[PDB]
Amino acid sequence: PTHIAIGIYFNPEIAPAPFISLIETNQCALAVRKYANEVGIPTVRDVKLARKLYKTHTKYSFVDFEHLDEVLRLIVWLEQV
Amino acid sequence: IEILSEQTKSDIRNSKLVVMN
Repeated sequence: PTHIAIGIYFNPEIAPAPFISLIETNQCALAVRKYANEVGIPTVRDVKLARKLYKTHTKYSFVDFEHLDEVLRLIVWLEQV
Repeated sequence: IEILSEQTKSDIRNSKLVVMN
């Protein structure tokens, strides 16, 4: 609710959909963010997507067809740069 | 003081990004 962290993995040889590697909330979410930054994993703020995925998905699952492109757009930007 | 378990740390290390609100 207050704080959300969703980890995203991606490998196109396995499926065209991104894969959710973690879902944490509140204080644990804040620790995920700090560690991610410390170990050089990009942390991207997108408040509506974070909520969406939290409300629709369980951890260790592929993003459903409905939200695939909204998630993939982030990976594509990070690749463009 | 460690907040995260080993498996969560690994999951983070194995991700392309973390999406947050």
